[PDB]
Amino acid sequence: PMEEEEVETFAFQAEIAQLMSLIINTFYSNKEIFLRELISNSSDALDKIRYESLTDPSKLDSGKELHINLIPNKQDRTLTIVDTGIGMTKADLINNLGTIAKSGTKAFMEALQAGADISMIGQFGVGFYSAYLVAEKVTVITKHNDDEQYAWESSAGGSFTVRTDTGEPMGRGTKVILHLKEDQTEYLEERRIKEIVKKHSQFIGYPITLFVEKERDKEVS
Ligand SMILES: CC(C)c1cc(C(=O)N2Cc3ccc(CN4CCN(C)CC4)cc3C2)c(O)cc1O
Repeated sequence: PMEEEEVETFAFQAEIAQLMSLIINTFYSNKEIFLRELISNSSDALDKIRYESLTDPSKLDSGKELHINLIPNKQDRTLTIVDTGIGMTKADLINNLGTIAKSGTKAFMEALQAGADISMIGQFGVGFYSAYLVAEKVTVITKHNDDEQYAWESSAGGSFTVRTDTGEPMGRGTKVILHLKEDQTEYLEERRIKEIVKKHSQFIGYPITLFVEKERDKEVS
């Protein structure tokens, strides 16, 4: 008791659940495209707030800088992507992250079943789920103007939660935290991240900064 937090439990829409189970339980080569999908989503969100701001500068009250940060953390085997885009409302999380059918799900599963490369995922409108190629749990923290901050979370298994987040306030935008699987820690390495960004995500119209830890003082190693 004491403190109270709204936390809502949802089932993924049946075909989304079937897709996630394929993604997780089937071997697929060329998983590095998960990063491309995340950066694409950030870029679209950033485009949206920039566009709205042409007409209403006040929409930038919550964060004037439009950018993306990539944060690998070897301490807890996470890779976080943060952007200062338009963010999502509660309904946007619920609609976009699982509760309803997505047009391309079935066809995408049929393509995978035929041997398509996982890279096609983005075209089918289910790109977010590529996170599950590398992560056993994904947390999405989001904040849209005129709404409160929310945190979506799922370790697959057919369920996800949406909670009102009173933690680290983001101002405005989305932060995706990938808890990487043991056989996917390569994505924590600066060398690998740089390689995949150069390969798949060139000319993103916003600065991308990689946070690195290379100067830690020995006295606090
Ligand atoms: C977790 C994924 C999905 C993700 C989302 C965002 C984010 O906050 N977004 C807000 C937003 C607004 C517009 C668009 C462009 N399209 C999307 C499809 N829609 C039906 C029409 C508008 C995209 C987004 C994504 C994010 O910043 C990063 C993420 O990884």
